[PDB]
Amino acid sequence: KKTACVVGGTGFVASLLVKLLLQKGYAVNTTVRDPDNQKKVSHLLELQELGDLKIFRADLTDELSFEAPIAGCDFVFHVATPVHFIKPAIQGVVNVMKACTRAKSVKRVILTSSAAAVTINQLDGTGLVVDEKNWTDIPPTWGYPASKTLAEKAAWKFAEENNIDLITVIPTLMAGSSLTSDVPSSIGLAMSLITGNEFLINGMKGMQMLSGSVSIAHVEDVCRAHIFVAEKESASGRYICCAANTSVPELAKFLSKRYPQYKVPTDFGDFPPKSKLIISSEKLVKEGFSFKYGIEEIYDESVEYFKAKGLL
Ligand SMILES: [Cl-]
Repeated sequence: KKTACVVGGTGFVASLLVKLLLQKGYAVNTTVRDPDNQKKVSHLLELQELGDLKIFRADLTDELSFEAPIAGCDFVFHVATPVHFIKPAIQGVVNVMKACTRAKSVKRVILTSSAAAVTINQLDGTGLVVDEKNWTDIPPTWGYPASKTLAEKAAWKFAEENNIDLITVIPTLMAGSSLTSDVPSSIGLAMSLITGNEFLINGMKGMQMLSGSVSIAHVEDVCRAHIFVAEKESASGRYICCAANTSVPELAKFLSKRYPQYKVPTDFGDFPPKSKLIISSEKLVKEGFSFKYGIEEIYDESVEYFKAKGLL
């Protein structure tokens, strides 16, 4: 039986990964900052039924915290840029990876890092000063998916210097459903054209602009891609993971028609109807990975998830 460590198992990407590794027959160790917070870890507890799951207290600042959950594991998965519901992240990454240098069992470290995820978190912010023209004439920084965060740049140099086999996976706007109690922000952004939430619609516009694109994947495709590049020995480097590319206005038309039951706005004025960028997942697809979910499917599950959360 093989063992994998997933850091920060209460996250959106990380909890689903734990689940999928359990179903694939891995034993899984996961770390949470405080396991006694029973509301926070409830979904992890539920995963114990699926198999050999062990939950360790560990802290990203610490770096002696990681020796125990990582002991005996073949793979260590860490999400650097988790989705909400910089110097900390850089430091977490080096710290997990330092621990990994001492654990001779570790075959590969798999890091989740997206400059887009940082922008997505910031786009759904607080204290935004809104006026009469602000709300149309659209703080968040640039989130081009192909850009390397400093966290990521750190990992590659550390890996280069310490003979660690590192792979990075680069997701963009993730939707579908979550195992977490709170709704991840990414799903809110994605589902804004359906809820009609103008604030998060403005978010999606901001993303087209600051990310150069409106690209999307089901979180479950993103998690399977992590397991795939872990297991496939000749895999290397970085892997962008997204299923579909679009623009907000092109997307809104698509969803208008697929979901006539909902008041989907289609008139965007002179807002750019083509994005500057198309984000390609061809490298991942050529390694042998197939996406199980297309845009139709990403939205159905998200809709059903939003219903059950009483948001539709
Ligand atoms: Cl996440």
